Amino acid sequence: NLFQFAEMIVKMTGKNPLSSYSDYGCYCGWGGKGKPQDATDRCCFVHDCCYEKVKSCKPKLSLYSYSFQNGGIVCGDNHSCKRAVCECDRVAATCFRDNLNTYDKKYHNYPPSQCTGTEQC
Repeated sequence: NLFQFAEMIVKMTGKNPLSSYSDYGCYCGWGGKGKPQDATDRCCFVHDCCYEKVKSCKPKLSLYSYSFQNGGIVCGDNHSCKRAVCECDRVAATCFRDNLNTYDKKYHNYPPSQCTGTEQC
């Protein structure tokens, strides 16, 4: 669920998800239109595509199983639907950590007029 996605974001980036990843670019949080502005925005986009591929597990409401191991996340489910939701969140959160060097506050509360075009999953 997103309480768990938020748990993974604070441990991997040191950032608060509401201040940093709820409105950034064209896809983090309130978006869903345009092209990924940078790498962080791309982590969000891949994460939205990942969720649509697992439409049937109720991604946001699904409580899954994981642990933090050695500066990383390990999804520990047997159950296919929950392991997949966990994996979407796992790679998006580590994707955010990988790209903290390019993280630019320019993209906070990004103007809607700037999200132009379509990007295909």
